[PDB]
Amino acid sequence: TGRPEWIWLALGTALMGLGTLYFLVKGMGVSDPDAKKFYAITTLVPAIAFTMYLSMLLGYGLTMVPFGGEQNPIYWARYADWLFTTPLLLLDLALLVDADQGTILALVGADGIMIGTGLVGALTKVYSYRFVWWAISTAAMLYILYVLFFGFTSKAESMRPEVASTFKVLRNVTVVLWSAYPVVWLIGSEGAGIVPLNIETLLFMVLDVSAKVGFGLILLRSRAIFGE
Amino acid sequence: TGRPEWIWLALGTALMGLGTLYFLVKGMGVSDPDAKKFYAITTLVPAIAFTMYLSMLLGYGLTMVPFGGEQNPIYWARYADWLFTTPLLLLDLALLVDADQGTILALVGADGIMIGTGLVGALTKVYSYRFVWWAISTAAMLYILYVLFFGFTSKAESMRPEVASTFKVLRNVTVVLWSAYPVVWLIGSEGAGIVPLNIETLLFMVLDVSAKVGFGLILLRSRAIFGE
Amino acid sequence: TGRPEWIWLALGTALMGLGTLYFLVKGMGVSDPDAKKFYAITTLVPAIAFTMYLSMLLGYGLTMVPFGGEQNPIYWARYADWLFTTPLLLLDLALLVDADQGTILALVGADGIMIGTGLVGALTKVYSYRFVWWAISTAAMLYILYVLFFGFTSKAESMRPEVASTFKVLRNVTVVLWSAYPVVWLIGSEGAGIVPLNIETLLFMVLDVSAKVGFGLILLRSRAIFGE
Ligand SMILES: *C/C=C(C)/C=C/C=C(C)/C=C/C1=C(C)CCCC1(C)C
Ligand SMILES: *C/C=C(C)/C=C/C=C(C)/C=C/C1=C(C)CCCC1(C)C
Ligand SMILES: *C/C=C(C)/C=C/C=C(C)/C=C/C1=C(C)CCCC1(C)C
Repeated sequence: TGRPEWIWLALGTALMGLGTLYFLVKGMGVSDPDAKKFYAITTLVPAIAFTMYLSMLLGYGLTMVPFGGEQNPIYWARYADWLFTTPLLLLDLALLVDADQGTILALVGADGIMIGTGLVGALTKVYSYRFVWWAISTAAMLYILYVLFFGFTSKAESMRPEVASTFKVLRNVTVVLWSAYPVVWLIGSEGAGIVPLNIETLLFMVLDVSAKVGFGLILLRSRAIFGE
Repeated sequence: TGRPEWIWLALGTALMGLGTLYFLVKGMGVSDPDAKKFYAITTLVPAIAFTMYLSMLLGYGLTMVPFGGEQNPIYWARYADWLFTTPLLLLDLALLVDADQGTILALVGADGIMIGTGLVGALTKVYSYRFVWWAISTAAMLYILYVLFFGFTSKAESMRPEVASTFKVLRNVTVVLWSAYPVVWLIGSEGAGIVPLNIETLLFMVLDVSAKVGFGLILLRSRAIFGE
Repeated sequence: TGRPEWIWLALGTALMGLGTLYFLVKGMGVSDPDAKKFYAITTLVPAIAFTMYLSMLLGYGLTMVPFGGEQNPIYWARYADWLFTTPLLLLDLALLVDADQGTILALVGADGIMIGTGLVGALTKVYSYRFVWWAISTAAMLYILYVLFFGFTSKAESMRPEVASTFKVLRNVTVVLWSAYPVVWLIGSEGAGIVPLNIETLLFMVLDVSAKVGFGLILLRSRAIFGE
């Protein structure tokens, strides 16, 4: 519970905060309208995560959930974070390939379902039911990955070269990191409990920083964000 | 409470899920940009309701509220559903007639107030106060219906013929079904308690499926969704 | 707690309700597309506050939070209000100067952090931690004010004259009123408790009505809202 994993929470807080400041300073030197959208979106991601990681570190974003026959510590603050940061990350990818509003809404909607059902599962009191919510959230995740490959990948190409390769790299990064979350949830304290909360927190911290700060570094350092 | 009405909840879950899959498959054959927006919006509606109906069926979206001198079972998951699905349904209607952003914001805002105040009323502990919230939510609903008739109906016409007639039918469907919700709430467990929760659940299930799946069928089967 | 301050809550409810109705009637005489956006945004602000002030008056939006060694009455309904009304007010300012989407997202995001962290601080059980959240929220507020002066003020000018002067006055009004909120929070029941809840409620009521109704009056009475 709220002790062993404090170091990963403090490290996560520090890393999200440092990334936010870096992106903020880096973006000061920005005039291009479109480059500005990418900077605004990308800087807000770590900023939000920073606040939620801090809430977990201080103990606010933690709650106890009874199930399986025990009082299980559940960090609900993660979902509040993801509810806002995941769609923003998807927005960066969509803006990059200039997706139509229809596909953007589909991605944002699918993302809301993924995080929402993930939260319902995290707080469910009936053990077996938790995995039903996990499956539904996982289906929503696969839909998103499908759109990113069969509804996006085919358009980045019909666009500028630099946009295509940058999108391809960010797309690959997203697919790899995002797919790891359901696995961590399944084996950790929220699911089967095969991995202790301490290790679970460490895993999510590494994934989060990479999916947010790592992702932002790649994106904000490319020329694909400027109007040619 | 959480037993007799299980069948309507299970039927609702199954019907929302089947509708979502149908719209998903049907939309695979879709290239037109605008047709895509209508499919994305319309498919997300049943998808969300599906998750909330399931949460109620499993018991997660149910809570007890003390008032009138009793512990009353209240399915709060309904509001979480409506908070997202009603504005999306309004968006389908607005896109159909190509409404201006000003009117869209007014409808979305009025809708948020309607659902939000409806939720406050559902959880209020002072019996008489529950109806004050019901009245305010009902006023917000009338505003929406007013805009749909005196701010929308007059524009669908100044547009394409097929757009006008389809909008007219969906407009009529909406007015009829939506107006029934406040009545059901008033006579059911949330309000006067003249109708038992069992029958109340049945009523909302029929209304929901019709307002979502029924509505989607009419819309997604018309040529009004394509750019001529 | 829920008694002495009832008059300020009732006065606030009445004033927000009267403002909403006034803006609603005033806006009936509106055809211009852009003028419509300003009316829709501006009327929704008092409408939302009206509902939240009423929830506080009736006792629904009030909760007890343990900290410092006492059971402290906290009106959480304020944050639900601000979560929606502050970004809408920022939207009025942004539309006025025709800001780019990038800056709009930055303002909305910064605003969400400001209100969200303010709420976390309001509900935090560890006294000293409450001020950590206050500081973070205050930093987010300063960012918003910075953008309004160094990212907005310089564009209203490169626009129409009437737009510039109206924006300047609304900008000034916002800076003055918004800066007062963190001060009131710090000295009131949410923070140091130097000022009693009764006086705290009075202060927020005066600020809210001015920042919403006062603000709306200035904006909706100017010609800057019309397309020349
Ligand atoms: C900054 C945070 C990021 C990029 C988070 C991504 C999170 C996910 C892809 C989470 C997915 C989940 C499932 C697919 C099912 C089980 C529950 C979740 C929410 C952990
Ligand atoms: C998919 C769901 C739909 C179309 C739901 C519509 C719901 C309403 C129009 C609800 C209205 C209510 C009132 C007018 C006042 C009493 C409380 C509500 C929320 C039941
Ligand atoms: C209609 C309401 C308005 C314009 C509200 C404005 C509120 C603020 C600028 C609140 C700011 C706060 C901080 C800067 C830190 C402490 C907590 C808050 C939320 C009171």
